[PDB]
Amino acid sequence: DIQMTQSPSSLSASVGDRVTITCRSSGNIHNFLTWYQQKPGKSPQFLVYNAKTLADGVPSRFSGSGSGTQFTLTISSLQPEDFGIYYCQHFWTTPYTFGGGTKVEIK
Amino acid sequence: DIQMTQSPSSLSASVGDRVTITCRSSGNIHNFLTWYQQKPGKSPQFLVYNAKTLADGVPSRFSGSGSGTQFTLTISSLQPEDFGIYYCQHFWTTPYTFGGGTKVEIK
Amino acid sequence: DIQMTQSPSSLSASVGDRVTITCRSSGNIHNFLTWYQQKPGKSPQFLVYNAKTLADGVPSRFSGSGSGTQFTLTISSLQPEDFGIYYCQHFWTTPYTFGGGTKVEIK
Amino acid sequence: SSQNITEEFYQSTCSAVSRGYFGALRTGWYTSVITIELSNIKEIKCNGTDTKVKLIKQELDKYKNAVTDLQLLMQNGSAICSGIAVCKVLHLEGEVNKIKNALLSTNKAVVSLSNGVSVLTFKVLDLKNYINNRLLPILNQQSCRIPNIETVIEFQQMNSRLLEITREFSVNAGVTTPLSTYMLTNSELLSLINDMPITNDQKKLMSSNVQIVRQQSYSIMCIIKEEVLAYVVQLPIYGVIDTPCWKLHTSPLCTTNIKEGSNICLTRTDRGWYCDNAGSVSFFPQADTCKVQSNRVFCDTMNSLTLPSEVSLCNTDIFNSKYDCKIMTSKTDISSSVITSLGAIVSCYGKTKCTASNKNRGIIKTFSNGCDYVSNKGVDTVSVGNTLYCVNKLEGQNLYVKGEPIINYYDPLVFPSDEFDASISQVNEKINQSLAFIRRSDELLSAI
Amino acid sequence: SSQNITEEFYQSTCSAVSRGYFGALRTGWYTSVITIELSNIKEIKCNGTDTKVKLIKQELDKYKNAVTDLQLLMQNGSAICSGIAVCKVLHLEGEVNKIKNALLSTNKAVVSLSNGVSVLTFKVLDLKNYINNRLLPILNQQSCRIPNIETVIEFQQMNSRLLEITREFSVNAGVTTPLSTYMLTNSELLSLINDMPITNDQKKLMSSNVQIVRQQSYSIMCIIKEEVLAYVVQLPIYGVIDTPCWKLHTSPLCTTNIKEGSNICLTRTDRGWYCDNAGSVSFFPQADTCKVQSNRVFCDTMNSLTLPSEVSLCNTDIFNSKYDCKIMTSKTDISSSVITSLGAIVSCYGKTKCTASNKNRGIIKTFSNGCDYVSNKGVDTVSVGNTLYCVNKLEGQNLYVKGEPIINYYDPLVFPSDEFDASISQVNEKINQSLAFIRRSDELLSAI
Amino acid sequence: SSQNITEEFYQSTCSAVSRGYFGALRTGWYTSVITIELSNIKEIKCNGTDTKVKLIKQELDKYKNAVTDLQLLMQNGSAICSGIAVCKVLHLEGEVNKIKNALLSTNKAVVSLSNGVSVLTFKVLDLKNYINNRLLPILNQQSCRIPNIETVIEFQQMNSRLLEITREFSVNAGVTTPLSTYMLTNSELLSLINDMPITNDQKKLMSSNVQIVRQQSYSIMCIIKEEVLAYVVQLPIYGVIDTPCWKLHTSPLCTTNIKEGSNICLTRTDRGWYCDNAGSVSFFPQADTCKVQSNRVFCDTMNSLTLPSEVSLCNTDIFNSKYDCKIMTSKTDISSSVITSLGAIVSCYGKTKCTASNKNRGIIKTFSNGCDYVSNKGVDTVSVGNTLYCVNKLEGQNLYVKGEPIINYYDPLVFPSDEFDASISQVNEKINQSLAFIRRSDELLSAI
Amino acid sequence: QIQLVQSGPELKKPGASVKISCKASGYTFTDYSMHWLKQAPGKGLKWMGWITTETGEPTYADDFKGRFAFSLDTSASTAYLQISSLKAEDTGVYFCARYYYGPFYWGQGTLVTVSS
Amino acid sequence: QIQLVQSGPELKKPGASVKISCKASGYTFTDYSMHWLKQAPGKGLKWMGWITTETGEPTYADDFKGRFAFSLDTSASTAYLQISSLKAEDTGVYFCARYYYGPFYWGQGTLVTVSS
Amino acid sequence: QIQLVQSGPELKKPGASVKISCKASGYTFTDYSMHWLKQAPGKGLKWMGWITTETGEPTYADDFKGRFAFSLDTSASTAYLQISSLKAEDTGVYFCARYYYGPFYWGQGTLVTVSS
Repeated sequence: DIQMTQSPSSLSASVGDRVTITCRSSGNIHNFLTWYQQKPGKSPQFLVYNAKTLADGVPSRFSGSGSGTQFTLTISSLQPEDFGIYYCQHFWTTPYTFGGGTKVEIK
Repeated sequence: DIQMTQSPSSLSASVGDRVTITCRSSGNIHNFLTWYQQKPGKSPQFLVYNAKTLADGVPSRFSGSGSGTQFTLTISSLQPEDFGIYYCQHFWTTPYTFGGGTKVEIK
Repeated sequence: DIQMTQSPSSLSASVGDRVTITCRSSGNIHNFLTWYQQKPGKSPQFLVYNAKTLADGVPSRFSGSGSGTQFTLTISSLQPEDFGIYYCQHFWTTPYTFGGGTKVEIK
Repeated sequence: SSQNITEEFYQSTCSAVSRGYFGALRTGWYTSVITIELSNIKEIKCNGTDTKVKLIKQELDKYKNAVTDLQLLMQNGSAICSGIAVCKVLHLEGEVNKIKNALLSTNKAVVSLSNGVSVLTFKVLDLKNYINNRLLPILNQQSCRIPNIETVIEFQQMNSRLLEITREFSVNAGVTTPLSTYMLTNSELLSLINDMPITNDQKKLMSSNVQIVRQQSYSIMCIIKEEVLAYVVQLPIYGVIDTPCWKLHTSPLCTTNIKEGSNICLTRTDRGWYCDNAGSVSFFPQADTCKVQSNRVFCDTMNSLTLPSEVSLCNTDIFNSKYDCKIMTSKTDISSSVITSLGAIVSCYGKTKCTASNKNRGIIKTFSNGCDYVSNKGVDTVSVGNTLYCVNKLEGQNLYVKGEPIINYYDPLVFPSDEFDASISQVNEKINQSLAFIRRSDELLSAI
Repeated sequence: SSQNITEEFYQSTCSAVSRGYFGALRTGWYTSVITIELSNIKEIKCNGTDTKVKLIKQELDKYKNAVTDLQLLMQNGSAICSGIAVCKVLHLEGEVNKIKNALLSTNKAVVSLSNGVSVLTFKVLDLKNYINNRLLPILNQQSCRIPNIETVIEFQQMNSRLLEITREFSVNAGVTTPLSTYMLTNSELLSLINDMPITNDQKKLMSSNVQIVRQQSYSIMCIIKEEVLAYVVQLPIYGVIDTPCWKLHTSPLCTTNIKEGSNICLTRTDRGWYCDNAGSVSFFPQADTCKVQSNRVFCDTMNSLTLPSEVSLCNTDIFNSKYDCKIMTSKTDISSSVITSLGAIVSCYGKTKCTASNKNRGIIKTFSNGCDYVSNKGVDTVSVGNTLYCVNKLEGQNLYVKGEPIINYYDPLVFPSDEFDASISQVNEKINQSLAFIRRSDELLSAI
Repeated sequence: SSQNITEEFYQSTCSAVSRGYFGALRTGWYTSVITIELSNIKEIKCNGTDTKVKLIKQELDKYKNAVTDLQLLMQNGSAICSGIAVCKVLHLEGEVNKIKNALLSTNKAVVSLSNGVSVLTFKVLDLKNYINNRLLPILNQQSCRIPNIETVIEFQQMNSRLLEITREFSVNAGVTTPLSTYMLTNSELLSLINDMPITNDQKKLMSSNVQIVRQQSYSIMCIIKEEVLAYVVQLPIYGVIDTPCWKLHTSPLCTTNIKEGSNICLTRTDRGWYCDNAGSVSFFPQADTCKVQSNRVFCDTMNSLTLPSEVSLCNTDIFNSKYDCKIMTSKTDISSSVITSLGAIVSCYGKTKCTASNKNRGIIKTFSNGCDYVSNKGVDTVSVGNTLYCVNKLEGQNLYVKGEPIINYYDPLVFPSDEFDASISQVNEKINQSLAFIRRSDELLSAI
Repeated sequence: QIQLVQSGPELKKPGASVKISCKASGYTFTDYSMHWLKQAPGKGLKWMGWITTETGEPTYADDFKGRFAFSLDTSASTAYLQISSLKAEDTGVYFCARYYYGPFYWGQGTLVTVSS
Repeated sequence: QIQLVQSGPELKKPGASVKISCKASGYTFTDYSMHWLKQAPGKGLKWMGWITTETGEPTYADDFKGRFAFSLDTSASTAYLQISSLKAEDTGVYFCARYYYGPFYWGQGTLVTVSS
Repeated sequence: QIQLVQSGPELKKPGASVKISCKASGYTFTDYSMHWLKQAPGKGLKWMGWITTETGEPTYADDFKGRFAFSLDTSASTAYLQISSLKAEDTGVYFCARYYYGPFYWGQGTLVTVSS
């Protein structure tokens, strides 16, 4: 099993901040990392296909980079329509493990 | 050889009669029966392809039914343009045998 | 080797003459003969593809005939734009031999 | 139908017999007549120079050449006697007339022949109708006109099937096998399957696997006359269904360890599938007869060597007197690995080195000088000599039924019967007469 | 030419020899050069995005790939020495120039080579002309334009032949056989036939059956240079016409009835067609050499084993001293039925049951333990063992020339010469030396 | 690389060994995954009657039938274990997901499998995109409309490749060889070659000759699920480059002149190419393993019989004790001509007449009763018996290394070891035991 | 549109020979076979037999064996019947027919009259 | 345009059985496999395992073995989970997911509440 | 539209080397071979031989062996002749030619003059 943890468990930023979220892995995974945007009382959806390929319909502010063990998102500008809990999850092999949940807030 | 005979050797009907002609066979023939309309001093032509398939160009009044040994025509309405000698002949195998000739007349 | 010679080494004709040039061969060549029109101080070009096939762009006055050993051109009418040295050369096999040069002139 | 295949490897004869395979033997054919309505169109008097008219012209020329080639082949085992008889019966004058009369209005019909056989009939292609209704009318007079590229493309596509049929019959010389897609489409094959004169069990089994039927079926040529091209398709029927059938993989077992320089060996003549037929076991020697698909095998009794019920005695006890076995006896020492369904025999013999392998664990086993057996669990690749054999990934109740090699009972003074392919009783006769040779030799020496 | 085939079955050697077949042997080839005028078109600088322009682009890419593949094969028996020599002669510089000069204005011409051979020439396909006159002009500049779907369809159809030629030569590695339709069309083949340097009899015979010629002909690759693809087609000639030719069907005859357990057998080594050639009988051992069509056979002297005139003595009297026969001598008892032209031999032997059959009369005959013979009259199917063999429906003057089996003369004490394939005189030597073995054994025993 | 081929014919064993060939052995495979993105389109509810709509309908039906057939094959040596393992690994759930994720934006990518193997990936065909973007939109509702003949022609052309792939896999039963053009185009093959994990020497060599690679490569089937058709192409690598390799043409040499009636013969078991591998000579017995192209040979170690370094001792001195040779010993006298690279052996024996020939000089040489040798200089055709063999036109440093025939040393009283295919030391054992037979026979006679 | 045309009527004497010919136009003559029928005066229609327009081998009904024979010329697309050894029973009509989708297809009749 | 629809919420007692079903519409159900996820109340997201929508052989994570089992009906294009031997830890949400170009794709959640 | 362009004229002294080059444009240079011709001053036209533009193996006429040699660079689509050991007989013109549908096709001449 590969355990995945997130450093910023609780995050609170302003409307014009460039926030950064990092995920670590116990093992080495060649890319194979994605994130989810959990809205409260709803069903989350993906936004980045792989470590560096944003999904269709996602604003260009979102984007990602990293390979191997360290992976990290890039948000150009916070927008108040974007808020919730962010999780990261690999798909290298079964079983499938998620992170601790990045609860982003508003300053 | 399969001998084929007709019951109404001589027939005379009115202009609005529904006449019926039957043919019998010594053996069993799966359909494979047809009729001919002999005009006096001319060359006859077929009118029913098989026991129950009328030929093209023949009025819909003509039609046939029957299988095995008993076969019989159906004429919806006599029309004075239709008159002559009717014969029935199988084509199950050689040799080929005809009937006695149905000499239809006008009442 | 097949040696090829021309009988009219020096020729001088008028403007309305029908001139005739013959080439002989030491051996037997099935067609495979051509002629060239050498202009003074320039590069000659072919005018007859084989013994009896004129080249494209050549006036129809030129034409040829013959097979085996004796070959001969036919010029319908001399035209003052046509003047120079004419050579004949076979291509049956290597080595390749030319004639003595037909130096056509104006009477 | 769970795939409960149970293979039992033996160390007596080093032959591994699979089990759990429910076969389906074929005991006869079902000849059906398939007719293509050709059109005998004369050379048109068209002088157009357009590209489309020209293209239609060489396409019609191709069609005419195909028809002429078909007539050319028409000029001149139980694999084809039924179809041959049907063709000969249809060669009688009037049978084509009855076939056309029956198929006048319906694409499918049943026609009873003169001799009594009733054959299902089809009309796969209608070239005469399309030709006489589209190509002939506009391209009839001295003026030529084809304004639809769709028409010429459709004609090319439809005439393509006839072209491939002609090509296959020309290369195969009138009889083709297996039944190609061009001769009978999958939908048409299924439709004819649904009309077969058999129960629903055989129909369902033959519907589930159609490529097997295509492999085992045939196709013939009969006649091109009266504007009809009729070829008979010999689709099979399976009289017996779900009989217990078992493969009988064998392997050459050679002498105890390896005696340096030369010695004997005894592989099992009979291989291939076995099946039970009405209380008597059927035997198939050839590899191309029986075909495997999932957990059920399909076979063909065209040349199956029918055997009594005591064949199973060969496996458990080779030296049983109730039944007669057979073993090819040779003198060549070749290391080989006969891959089985749930294992892999390996006769590592002599100088060559053979080792089992695993992609993640590397080499995990080393063989010896004997026909050992390796299960599919924990092993994915077997390396013998210079080549690597994949070991099947199937799962089943493997059973290593070990024993003792049969070589040790044979006389070590001499090992007769070189290159022999007869029954085991005949090999007993051979060793008896060879040791008779040796006893008379030594008794003559003593008498001298 | 009425088909008066007269087969005479024999009971001496149980070999049935047909008759009445008028053969036609081939003694040489006729190499002719067929040239396809390729065009070396450079990669066009077209940037159009339309579907038609794109489709033309991959079609031109396919053409270029085919040309490159042809150059790739150009980089590196009497079945091909004549064609090889013609290719080597054409590899001389200037011969291609002469070929193009001759074919400048005519699709057909006769060209005399440097070494003296005169070869007929053809121009089957003109790809250079079509390309340079249609595809190059419009699709030349930076602007791309193809408004005619007819043009691209025509280009696909014409380039298709070159594509198939390249495919066949790539799979067959430069030499193909038989001559496929793509390499030479039927009309072109007939046209070349009409120009052959032979009398009208051979021309008529080779015109009547053209598929036979296609089967027996060949095709080679020579050279792709100077924008010309020349492949030599080796069509055959038939020096001898309508010679009396006879098939020599044989069958294994085994011992008197069946001696229980083991005994001998003697089938006739030589089978296949025979023909008379200039007073000496030709012999063809292989089945793929001679092909049958109607009542006349076509053969090939590529590997025919020429034999003296006394070969017919083998049939009537096997033990004749004028000529030497041959018989494979075996020990395997297999029931077989060698189907002949106007009959069917049946060697029903052992436990297996063999019976003649008729579709309407059912089983009408039961065989015995001997190589019996069944006529085609009154019999349509023969059932031997587990398989059914169709009996030819041809009609001919069958003649059951019975006698006595040759087995009875052989010594019953022992039956030597197991698995032997030599002449009958050599088998007499073998039985002589085997009985020499036995006499010296018994005399040594008595001396002891 | 000048073609300095130097053949040395021997009169000792009458075996001619070529030289100067720089081979390239293959020691492993390189499995790469090639995926075709299929689309699972449901049966459209279209009721149009136009020709174009109909044609699109049967084309979609053909596509669906091809997909179903592919699923049907998906239902059920080292030539295929690597591909089989890759297919099994890709059968794990999630691997297809990773492959699609990697190939989401790029036609080429490198994917690391679960077990550790990293495989290059391709996307040759995009059928799902074209279908869902062109055929589905317009042909979706109850109203049907296709106004572009270009669209249907393009769809036919693109679906053609999938149709041929399905056909080849259906006939070949899931594994095809050689790698056809349809499975991998020449441009795609070159592109994958450029990305191979090898040095530039092997890449250049494998780029120079691509048809050889196509002949020696393979193709497999793995899986059709998640709208992906993935087939693994097993392109090879050549670990050793430009090793000295030599052909070893042999010929049957029979007795001194011809003893009238019967005698022995000794051809050399081993033929085909030889190569040097890390100080040990590799040996290839089969003809289909090693392929020749220009002056360099390409081979395959799939079944190569590795041999020690002393193999060259067999050629120069057959009776050397440092290495063990082998010679098939027979008794059949057949005149044969084994054509070599720069010559032609001719074993003219018996009654048959064999003569060298030249096209311009006629017959210039007459052979005798011995395995003579004829150079390629001054000779173009060799006529032996009834057939004519072309003599290669290549030029090389021919060397007639004559000697004495090895037959004369054998005992003339008897010539044992009929039809034997073992090592020369084993044949020495055979002659020893045969003359032991004869000595004990004569000593028993004297004792009597 | 298939038209079959026969010859004209004849009036002759017993013991001589009658030649009656039918010409088929509208289709290729090789495949379709020619069939001949008898009509007795006032009675039904008999059936002679068939002659194959591909090879030329006829087969005769047991009633009509011995005196009647059909021969054809495929080049001229005509088939004719030669009637030698004329009897007084020869009076009637003659019909040429082929197989057209089931039943026969007969052309116009040719009256034959026998005088004395 | 792929839509996955699950069942409704439930409120029940420990010891009984919960049936939660997800229906997949928009694609052929045979190829794409069904994956089940757990969400603890306030915690992260667990992963049950997978059930193959082609054969029907599921594989379970070591945490979630013994009490949970998924079964599917390919004819109805529905896959349902049966949860026997209910524990108080069963509170949370359930998700049905598939592999869509890399990561998962989950439908709407179904709140499960455990009372006493 | 095929154009063959040669080098320029030269005037030099005996004993040195002359380089004359012909460049072929309009077709692929691999297949068509290069042929070289001699023209004596006032006399007829000699024939040197040929150099193959595919491999590079030339063949020389017996008259012109020993001093003349042609070499080509297929990359530059140019073929040049190197004339070492110049004699006074070298005066004349040089021609580069190819096989164009029968006879040759020569480009423009290059006058060579020998001084002292």
